[PDB]
Amino acid sequence: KISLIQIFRAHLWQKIHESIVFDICQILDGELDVLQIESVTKETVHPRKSYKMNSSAADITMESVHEWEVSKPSLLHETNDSFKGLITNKMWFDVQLRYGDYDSHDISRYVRAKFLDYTTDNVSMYPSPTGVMIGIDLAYNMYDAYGNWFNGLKPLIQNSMRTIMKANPALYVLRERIRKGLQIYQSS
Amino acid sequence: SYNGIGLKSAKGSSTSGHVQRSLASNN
Amino acid sequence: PNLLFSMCGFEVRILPRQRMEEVVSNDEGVWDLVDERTKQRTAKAYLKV
Amino acid sequence: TEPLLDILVKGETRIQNRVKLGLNSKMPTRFPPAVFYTPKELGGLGMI
Amino acid sequence: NEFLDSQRVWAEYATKRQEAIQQNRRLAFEELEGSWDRGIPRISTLFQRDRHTLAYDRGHRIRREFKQYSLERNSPFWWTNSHHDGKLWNLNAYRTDVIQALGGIETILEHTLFKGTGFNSWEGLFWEK
Amino acid sequence: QIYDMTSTNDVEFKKKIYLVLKSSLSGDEAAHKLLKLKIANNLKKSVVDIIIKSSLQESTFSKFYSILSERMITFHRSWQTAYNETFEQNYTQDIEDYETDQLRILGKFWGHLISYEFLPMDCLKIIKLTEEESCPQGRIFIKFLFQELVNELGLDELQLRLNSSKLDGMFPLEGDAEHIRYSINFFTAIGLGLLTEDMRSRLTIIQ
Repeated sequence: KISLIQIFRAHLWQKIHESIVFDICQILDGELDVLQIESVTKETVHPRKSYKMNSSAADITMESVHEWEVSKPSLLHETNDSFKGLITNKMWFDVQLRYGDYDSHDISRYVRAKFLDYTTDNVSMYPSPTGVMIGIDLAYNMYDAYGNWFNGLKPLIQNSMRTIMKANPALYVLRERIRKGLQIYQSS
Repeated sequence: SYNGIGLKSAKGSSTSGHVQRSLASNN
Repeated sequence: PNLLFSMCGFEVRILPRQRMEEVVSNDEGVWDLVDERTKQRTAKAYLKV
Repeated sequence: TEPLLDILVKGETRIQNRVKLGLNSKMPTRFPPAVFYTPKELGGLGMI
Repeated sequence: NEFLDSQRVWAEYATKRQEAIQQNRRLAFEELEGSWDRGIPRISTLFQRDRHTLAYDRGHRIRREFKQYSLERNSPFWWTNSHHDGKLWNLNAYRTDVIQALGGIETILEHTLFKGTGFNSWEGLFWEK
Repeated sequence: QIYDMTSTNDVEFKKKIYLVLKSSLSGDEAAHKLLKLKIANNLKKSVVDIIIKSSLQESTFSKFYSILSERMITFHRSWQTAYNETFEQNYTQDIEDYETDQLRILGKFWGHLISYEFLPMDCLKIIKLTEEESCPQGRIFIKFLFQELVNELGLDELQLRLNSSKLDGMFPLEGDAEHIRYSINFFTAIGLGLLTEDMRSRLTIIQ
């Protein structure tokens, strides 16, 4: 417990959660044409929300030009889906951070379980329940997303996640603080 | 069954006390 | 038929081959003692800590 | 020697308990044998 | 098996020393390489750099025994002088086989916090102290 | 189908037998753990190979691998066939690869099982001592074989078993005196020449 306070010091978990949420919306406004969005919005986030595992809220909200046709919710690396089910105007994004163990470090089973639970929950307030939840294990730097896809997001988001997991300063500050505590260096 | 083989108790043994018959020694 | 002694930390049973009353192979905790002129194993030395 | 084999078991598990006393848990599942017996080059204790 | 292997090796060394006297040549040092770590004395002791000054060490066993009265920390090993006997056990094979028994390196690193470091592969990591 | 140019199913099984082998203390312990596995009959030829190859990594013979193999044979007869198939497979095929430090392990290994009747003397009928059908490393394997036969049984008890063996490979009697001159020359080079008294009577009649 002494070490984990030093690794996560000065609200690092909160700073990490704001950093991915910022990096997602600063990508998605760039490809705004192929999405046919009206606007991208980050919502006002309770500072307790980023480390509240009990329930969750939406982080990034989509408003659409035309009414989007989203697939039934599938994994990040799912091959194909039937789009034709749900005609929706509004999609959300949630960034969930967990710290895995040896027993439970499958992000894929975690994100699917959180997505099916939080949508069926009445307490967790999502606008227009279509949209993907993006889960990141901070213990094993894994990442996954599970939710409705309309078109074009799923190749764009996995290009974005492969960047952000390599490119985020706050994840890199986390990786530094782990390496300082472990005292490991890389030769060659 | 406990046929005179094993431990009086596995408490101070620091083992489980699990006893299995030697399949090697039959004939 | 048993000649028993204790060396530096070893407890040794020396049993000759003909007094064995049957000859069985052993695991390697058993020294096979060889006569020099026959080169034949004629006793078994049994070791314990 | 059967009695020596008992002392080897009771001896080695006291050393593993000394690590399990160092951390404040003597739990078995918290300490898989990967913890004790991994060599020092991989971060384990290197116990033989 | 040490001692039975020791008797034949020093028998093999004595003849190979006897052959080099007949051919009046220095021992080839690679002819003997196959039995480098064989023999109870350990044949490698015949080619030590300090073997001339170690020849005058006498009673090194009996002095090593009675070091229990001189010193607090005797040693774990009081039966062998490594200069007079060489190394009598190799445990380098043990380290590799434990890693196989624990399921390989990638299974062991699942237990650890290696992936949280962000390192792509294990190999470059060396250790800090 | 996808063609299987790799044997990763075998390598994982080959790892498991080796880990069983190195985790045991006594020979009866490893014999228990192998029989606990209930290995299928197609692999029981391959398990014997893993035991023998790992007996060559030891760099010295051990009585572990003998009493390991003795508890295999007395358990079920398909183990006993598996060693009998392996002993032919080692002598006819594998001698060309083995160094002389590995042959003294195997000659002491198979000489232990033959001298305690876990393999019969009839398995020695396969081995034949000619100039053509012998390897120079094959002659080394026979030499380390007979010494373990001499040391365990004695010279007279070995004489009785070789007379009940009625083999022709070590013992040519029907003719071909160049092989009789060969076989007397080879056995006396080992150091055992008391058993060659039959051949010298046969040789001088030919002269």
